[PDB]
Parts: sequence; C-alpha cells; structure tokens
Amino acid sequence: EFLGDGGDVSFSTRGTQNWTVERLLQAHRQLEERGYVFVGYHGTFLEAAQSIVFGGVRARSQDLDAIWRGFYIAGDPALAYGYAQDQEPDARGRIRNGALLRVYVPRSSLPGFYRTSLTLAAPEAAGEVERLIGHPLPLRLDAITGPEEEGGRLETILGWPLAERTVVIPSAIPTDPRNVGGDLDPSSIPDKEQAISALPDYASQPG
Amino acid sequence: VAFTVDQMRSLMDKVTNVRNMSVIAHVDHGKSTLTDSLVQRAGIISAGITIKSTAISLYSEMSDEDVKEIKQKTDGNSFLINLIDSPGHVDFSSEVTAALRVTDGALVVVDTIEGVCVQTETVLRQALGERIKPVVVINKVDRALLELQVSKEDLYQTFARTVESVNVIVSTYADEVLGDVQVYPARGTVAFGSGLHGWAFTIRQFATRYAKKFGVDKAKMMDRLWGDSFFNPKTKKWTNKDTDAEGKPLERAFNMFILDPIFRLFTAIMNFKKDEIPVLLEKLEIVLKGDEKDLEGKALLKVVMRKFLPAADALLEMIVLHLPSPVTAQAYRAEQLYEGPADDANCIAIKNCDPKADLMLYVSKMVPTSDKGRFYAFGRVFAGTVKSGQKVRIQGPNYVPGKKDDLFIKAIQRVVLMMGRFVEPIDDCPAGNIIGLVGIDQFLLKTGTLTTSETAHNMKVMKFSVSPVVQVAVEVKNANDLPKLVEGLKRLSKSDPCVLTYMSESGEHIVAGTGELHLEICLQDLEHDHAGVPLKISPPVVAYRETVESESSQTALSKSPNKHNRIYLKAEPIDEEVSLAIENGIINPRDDFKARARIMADDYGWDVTDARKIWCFGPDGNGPNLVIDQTKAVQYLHEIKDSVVAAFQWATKEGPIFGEEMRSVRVNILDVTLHADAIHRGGGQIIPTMRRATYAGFLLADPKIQEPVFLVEIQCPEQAVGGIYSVLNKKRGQVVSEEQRPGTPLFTVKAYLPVNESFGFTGELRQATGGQAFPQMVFDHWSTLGSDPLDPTSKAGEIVLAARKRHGMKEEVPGWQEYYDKL
Ligand SMILES: NC(=O)c1csc([C@@H]2O[C@H](COP(=O)(O)CP(=O)(O)OC[C@H]3O[C@@H](n4cnc5c(N)ncnc54)[C@H](O)[C@@H]3O)[C@@H](O)[C@H]2O)n1
Repeated sequence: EFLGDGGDVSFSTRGTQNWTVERLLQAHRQLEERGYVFVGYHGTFLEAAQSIVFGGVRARSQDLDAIWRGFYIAGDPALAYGYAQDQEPDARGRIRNGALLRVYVPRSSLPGFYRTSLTLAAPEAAGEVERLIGHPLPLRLDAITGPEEEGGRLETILGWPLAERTVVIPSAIPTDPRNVGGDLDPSSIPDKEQAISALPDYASQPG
Repeated sequence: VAFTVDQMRSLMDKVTNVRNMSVIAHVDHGKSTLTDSLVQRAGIISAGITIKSTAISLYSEMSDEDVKEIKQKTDGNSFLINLIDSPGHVDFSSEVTAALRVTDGALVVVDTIEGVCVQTETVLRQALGERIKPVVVINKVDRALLELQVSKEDLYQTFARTVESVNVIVSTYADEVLGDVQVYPARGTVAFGSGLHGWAFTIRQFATRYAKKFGVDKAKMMDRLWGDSFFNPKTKKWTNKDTDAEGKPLERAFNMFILDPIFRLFTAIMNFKKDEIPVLLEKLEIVLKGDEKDLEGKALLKVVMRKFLPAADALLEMIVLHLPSPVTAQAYRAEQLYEGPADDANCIAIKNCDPKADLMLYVSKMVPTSDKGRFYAFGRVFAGTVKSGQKVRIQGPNYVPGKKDDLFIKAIQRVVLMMGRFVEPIDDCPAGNIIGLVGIDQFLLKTGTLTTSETAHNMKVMKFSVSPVVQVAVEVKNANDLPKLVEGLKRLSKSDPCVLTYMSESGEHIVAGTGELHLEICLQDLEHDHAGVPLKISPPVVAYRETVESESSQTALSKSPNKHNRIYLKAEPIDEEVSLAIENGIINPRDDFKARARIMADDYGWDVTDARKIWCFGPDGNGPNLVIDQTKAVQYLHEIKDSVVAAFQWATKEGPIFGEEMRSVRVNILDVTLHADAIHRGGGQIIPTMRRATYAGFLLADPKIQEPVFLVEIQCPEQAVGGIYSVLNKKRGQVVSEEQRPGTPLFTVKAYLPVNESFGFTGELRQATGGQAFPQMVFDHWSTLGSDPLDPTSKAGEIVLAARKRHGMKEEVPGWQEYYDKL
C-alpha cells in the first residue's frame, strides 16, 4: 500500500477524507524509497479518483485506432484541476467537485519520458512524437509531454501500458465545492506539497 | 361497543345528542388514565388505512328520567361523545387552540392535593375564551387518603377550596353572554375520583342511591349531600347547623353518606381486617367474583372501588347531562368563529347548526395516514352536510370572498369517521359532527375552511406557517445505522406537513422546523421512532436569506471549462411585493407565461417584455428568484436553457454569502456565446458557468442577508403583562399592538420577534409572567439586515462568519472576482 498510514482514504465533495499534508509527505517519501517518482497531477470525479487509487489506473476498452489514446496528466496542478469535476450533471442538475490525484511511476520507466514544443494535435506532432519514442503511435511503455494547445500549459500522456504501472495517491490540494468551475487558487496548494512536486527532466532527443 | 356505518350516521343525525369535548388536564394528573377509562368503557368500534389518533367516539345511554334533567333540547336516550385529543404540554399553543376551537364542552381535571395548576389554569382561560363550558373532576383522591391520611372533613374542605379556585377562574374569564358557568358539586358538575384505582363519583350519583332511603326527590337529596347540611344520627333529623342542642358537633351530609362509606372500605381493606371487609362489602352490595375474593391490599381495594364507583360513568354522566350539544353551543359560539358578517347567510347557518344550508366545515388539522404519505383533513361540520364525491370550495388562510387567491374548487374524494386510529367511510355527515376528509392534503397545508357559498368568509383561522426558520443537521453515531436514518427522515417528513428533511450540497441531512420546540419534538420522534438510532444532532440554527440591494456594479461574466462558452448577466432586486406575490401564488411558475406577464406588468410594474421572458423561478423552481432572458440574437440559446435553469436552482438554493437561500434576486442574462457544436455546450459546461456568473452577478449587486421574524401573539392577565414587555426588550422584540378583552382583565399583546432571538423564549416568558402568559408565534416576514454581510465585525458579518466557520468554509466571503472569468 502506498497511502501512508492513518485510516481509510475516501473521496468526498467535502474533501478527501483522512488525507492530511503530513500523511502525503509520508506516502511520498515511501514511494521514493521504493524507487517511484512523481510525474504529474490528474484531475477527475470522485468515483474516478476512488477507482484510480484503489484499483489502479486501467485503460478499459479503448479505441484501438485512436493513436493518442492514453492516460492524461499534468505537471501543473492548475491544469489538472480543471478536470476535477463531474463532466455531466446528475439527474437533478448538480455538478460536484472532483479530486486531484498525484501520479507516480516506477522510476525504471523514466527512460521513456520525452518532451516536445509541438502541440500534440498539430499534424507534425504525431510524426515527431513517433520519432522520439522510436515507434509508431499509440504510446506504449512511454510518455510524451507537450503544450495542450499553442501557448497553453503542458500536458503529459502516459501510454496505457505505462499508465497501468503508475501508483496514484490523493493530493493535499483541495477542490472547491463552492466554486466548481473556478480556477485553482495557487494559495490553496500546500507549501509542503509544492516541495515534493518537482517533475523529472524529460528527454527531447530519442534514445 | 361496535357499530355499523348506519348506526353511526343515524346517531350523527341526532346532533342534539352529540357532545364535542376535549379534556383539559396536566399530563401528571392522569389526563391519560382518565381518558382511557372512557375509551375502555364507552369507546366506539366499527362492526386497511390507519391514521394518527386525533379523536375518539364515545357512546352513552341514559334513563328516560335522566334525559329530562338535561336543560337543553335532546331526542332519544342515546348520546355520541367526541373526545377530541389535546396536546401534552402547553407550549403547543397553536394546536391547543385547535382542539378547543372544535369543542363545545371541556372535562377539566384538577388534583386533590395540588388543586388547579398554573398550566391547566391557562388552558381553561383559553377554553373559556372560546366559550367552552367546563365540567370539573378532582382526580388523585387516593393520594389524599393513602398518603396524607386526611380526615373526612379536611378532605371536604380541600375539595371546597379547589372548587372555589376553579370558579374564581371560571367566573373571572367566562363570557358574560354565557350566564353562570361555574361548577357546583351539588349540581352534578363536579366529580371526585381516582384514575389510578379507576373510581369516581358525582353528588348526583350518591343522591340517586340514598334517593328513597330518606323519602326524597334526589333534587333535594343531592342538594344536601354538599355544603352545610347535617343529619343528626340521634334525632334522625336534618339540620342546618353543625351542632345539636347541647353544642355537640354534627358531621356534614357529604362526609356522612359519601366520604364515610369510601373511607371505611379503605380502612377495612388496607388494614387486612378480613372479618370486616366481607361484612362491609355486602352492605354496599359489592360482589367479588372468583379470583377476586382472595385479593388483598391495594390489589383488592382497586377492584372493589372500580365495581363500586366506576370512574368512566361519573364522567360520562357529567358530559351528557351538562356539556352542550353541537346545537346549544354554536348559537353563542358561531359569531365568534366567523370572520364574516354576523347576519351573514352562513353565520346564521352556523348558529342554527343547519344541515340544509351551504357547507361550513372547519379543518382544524391535517392528520397522517397509512395510505401513502397522504394526510386526511380533521375537522367539524358547522353548517350544511359534507358528502363523499361532493365538490367543495377549499378556502385557505389567505382567502377572501373578493379575490380568488388561495381558493381550490375541488371534490371531496371520501368522507370518513375518525374512529381513533382507524377510519370508516361514510356517505355524508350533517352539521354538528367531527369528521375527516380524504383528498385535500394538497390544497390545505394544515388549517382551512370548506364552503359551498361563493360569498362565504373563512372561519376563525388558526395562523401557522410552513416556513422552515430553524434547522439542524442529523448524523448517525454508528455509521452502520446510516440507512436507518435515511429512512426515518423520509418517514419523519411523511408524518408532518410542516417538517422538512433535505440534503445540502455538502451532503448533510437537514431537519428544519417552524420553531425551536416544533423542531425539538421532531428530533426526539426521529431518534426514538422513525429511526431509533443514536443520532448526532447539531445545535439549532436559524434559516436566513441571501439577497441583493441593487443592480450589479457591472456586468458579470463567466466562461465554461471548455472556455468555449460564456454567460454575461446582471443581478438586481425583486420588490418585496413581488417576492410576496411569488410566495403567495399570485405570481405562479405554472401559469401561462402570458397571463402571468400581464399580472406582473399591470399590478407590479414590470415590462411585460421582461415578464414573458421568465426562464424559471428558484429554488425548487418556485422560489422568489427569477432568471429573465434578455439576450438578443444568441443562436442555439434554447439548447442551454435546461442547464441554465438547473444552475439557477443551485445558485438560489445555496448562495455565495454563506450557503443560505437567495430571496428576491433577479437575474438578467444580457448575453451568451456558445460553441457551435452541442458536444461542447453540455450540462457539465454550462451549469458551472451560469452558477458562477450568477454568484458573480449577485456579489456585484450589493449583497445583504435577511433574517426571519415571528409575529407572536400573547394572552396574559393585565397583572403579568409587564413581564412580556420585560422579555421583548431583551430580544429585540417590536410590539405591534396590545388589546384587552372587554369584560375580563385579559390583555392580548402582539409583537415581532427575530427568530434568532426566540431560542428558549417560552422558557423565559414562563418565569417573566409567573407562567400566566400563553405564547403563540408564527413566521411573519423576512427582514433585511442593514449591516454589510462582508464586514466580519458588522452584525450581519458576525452571523456570516460564524456560519461559514460552522460550515467549515473559508472564513472570508468570496470576492466576485473568484466567480467572474479569471482574466
Ligand atoms: N484529467 C487530467 O488530469 C488531465 C490533464 S490534461 C487532460 C485532458 O484530457 C483530455 C482527454 O480526455 P478524455 O476524457 O478523452 C481521457 P478519457 O476519455 O480516457 O477519460 C477517462 C476518465 O476515466 C476516469 N477513470 C475512472 N476510473 C479509472 C481508472 N481506473 N483508470 C483510469 N481512468 C479512470 C479517468 O480519471 C478519466 O476521468 C486530453 O486531451 C487532455 O487535454 N486531462
């Protein structure tokens, strides 16, 4: 188990239960001690968070013709944050807040993390990403990080095989139940979480 | 006994032989025990829908000679008695008045030792103000014998003081137009007894027995069994002086022929004098039966006393012979129960308890049934006759013959007899009887008047209010029982029309009531029945309202997560007139947008243009908050309407100040930009936009909060009226009016009391007015605090900060910038 210790962790609209910054620091230290490294944030709905953290990131029936298929994350919680919410209302009409998840991978997969200035959708992207990873898309045991769109923030795509080898734990960064749709307020990020959030340095040249 | 629908109906036709009464008694004075006895004696049973027992039908037959002693028109020896249930404490003010309002007679229970207690004294004042005739019963006599071991004369003197006390109240507060209503033991309007042991008697009962042993017409026999009448055992002559020629003392007739027989049985039986007991019993002709013969001690005494002087009979006797039928009482109670003209066609129909005149049925309350979450209307037919199927005009609280407001011309699905817990369908029901109706629950919240005359006013309405101004959060102490609370809450709300259970966005379970006490009772009923699980209840909290004071400083804008959609709007105030008009069904969400627009335009000075563009009301799609679509040429606009409306329901249910509901908030959508493809303009994209745009708009329209305020009416003797004002000046109360009852020294103060200042109010009012004050409060209006809810130290900001912290929100109130577009 990689959640550190202290009672069961659950995802609430009121906040993540039993997940303090101190716990997160412990869980993070123990993840590194077993050779895992933080690669980014993933924002999503509570049911999703639950699934990812106690069942694992699982691709599950994908469009095999989909060349950009994979698990999406982001080094900047602010960008991940925008997806931490229901994407469709419940029957009555409520859209509740989501949760921020911290994604780790076995350090042994770092050799497969590459970066690019190109924006992933752009015609060139595909060919230049395939150039870097050394094989036709989809991404497999590798990941690509690049602008979400011209001048946007950067997003990271762990290929599915690599994604299922992640270990995800909750973030101490809370979503707001009273401003769903708002932007992550930078002063809400615990200073101690920022401390343990540097990203690895990704290659720009193929191996 | 059991009866067929025919028997009851037939019995119900002879109104002159019906008795609509209640039992005025403190709970600790066997109110329950005595009432039971009548049920176990004269309780009516019919020859799968259950209801909450609101009344009991009681049958009683009397000798043709007795029916003559009745100083009021009668017909037949049969009598139908409607025992209308009452509250346990007095705080239930509103519903005390309710029971009384439908009763003509009242069996008042007083204690031998303690006499009349402050509480019973007050209710009686109220009963007298309704022109209810009283009949007394001094209960718990046994306590006097067994405990105090009091003498025959000391006990007699006590009954005398007690009866004297009652009449001080009766004469002081009974309406002059009723004549002397005081109780006199000699006249058979005062019984004595023990609910515990199950015995009781009236002077008229001992007068019927000693009736001939002296050669007397009981008239003068019972007249002697009380007061200063003496029977010299030696001379065998009746005298009016407590001494014989030599100056020796003479025992009073009461002590002699009534108290003595009883006192002997107590002394004989409780002292196990087995030689005497048998002899003593045969003398009073009391025959034990088998297993009874071996009893001793209290066990024995209890059986003998019950067979000797059956409690229920003493009461039934006073009820039948002295309590007014629906015919005698309505003649002098009608005017009092009709806020219409005295000579009015209906008021007259009430005085004459006329079953042929236009219907005039009173719904005193709505009672829970097993048939779904349906409620049956409980009440009394003061005129005309109600029939199953019959179509009636349901005139609610706000109704007035002039307008059509609060009117519901509907048909009575079924008419039923409120046989305690069960119901029994009946075709019709003529004036004078207490009956129940099926199929009005959705037109009458709690009280109301049913009529047939298009020019019929309502009958003395009983103010109430379904406005949840006090609420608490319920949590289970043991997480496992959670599902048991989720059902009890559903249950709870199912048993009371004015109780509310709902879930906040934080997912909390909320129970909100009309007032502190009303909520308090609901919480007991929940943890004890509906759920029965150890619950964690938060402290009581007042329900506020978030509103705006002006138009948004500037246009509010918000864009979806896509960043593909935008909503531009402005918030502005709704006039209390309109908010009220919305809250009162005048302005209605279900109306034809055009017809409603005409109303808002004409009577409320609204641009008919705007009014026809109302997209929705809120919260709960009917609240005093609106969204007006003022956009111009926005393509696909209608494809985001359901989402907008949805966002609005949530923005208005829990506003940006501190999660409280919005009130009187107008939202004008000035513009919208949408993505060409619907895939990018779905609920998840627009809902947060709108909700946030609104919050922004609202926060820019100069925010303020409204606190709920009561209208408390208080009854109190000119003497203790001081303590009222005393308490109101410490609760930010504002006196509206103070009046006095013509004859009596009974003042009636009316004031405004901030609901957040009414906690433990009654408790304080109790001490303040020696307990003589009879409180009664209903929700009256929303008051907009002046202070700035955003300024922490301000009076409102103080409310807000506490609330926010209580809700574990960020102490400070969000700036509009937080909900506006982050640009
Ligand atoms: N969510 C993020 O943090 C994030 C960062 S960038 C980004 C954007 O997401 C876009 C693609 O969105 P999409 O909806 O097509 C991705 P996809 O369609 O695969 O979304 C799947 C959803 O399933 C959820 N889920 C639930 N259970 C599991 C599980 N056990 N394993 C894995 N996922 C689970 C995921 O969290 C996600 O919310 C990208 O173009 C990118 O711009 N998302």
